[PDB]
Amino acid sequence: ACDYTCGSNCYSSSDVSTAQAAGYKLHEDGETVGSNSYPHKYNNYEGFDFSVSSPYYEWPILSSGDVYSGGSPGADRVVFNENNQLAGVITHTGASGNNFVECT
Ligand SMILES: Nc1nc2c(ncn2[C@@H]2O[C@H](CO)[C@@H](OP(=O)(O)O)[C@H]2O)c(=O)[nH]1
Ligand SMILES: [Ca+2]
Repeated sequence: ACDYTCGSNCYSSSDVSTAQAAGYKLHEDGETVGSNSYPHKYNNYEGFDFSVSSPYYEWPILSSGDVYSGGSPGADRVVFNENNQLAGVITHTGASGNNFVECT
């Protein structure tokens, strides 16, 4: 069973932890990857009720199992905060335009 389901993409807690770790490291070092500069601030315009405090940062999680290193980020993201706490897993899949919905 999937711990997080984003559309047809299936993720386990291990997938999420691995992606989060890579993203948080880049954030700590003040570096970015990709044309859209990840990780970067996630403003939460959607208004999700996260259990952890802001600021939030978004980092792509890939269905391939690889850690994001550039190119297309796909539709899925892991959102973490300043204390490397997981806020949640979100996706563009099933959402209008460039909005997000939570992965179930
Ligand atoms: N939908 C949405 N996009 C946000 C939010 N905060 C920042 N963004 C950015 O606005 C764009 C929405 O797809 C993305 O930028 P990017 O295209 O540079 O990756 C996304 O990172 C937010 O809370 N909601
Ligand atoms: Ca996996």
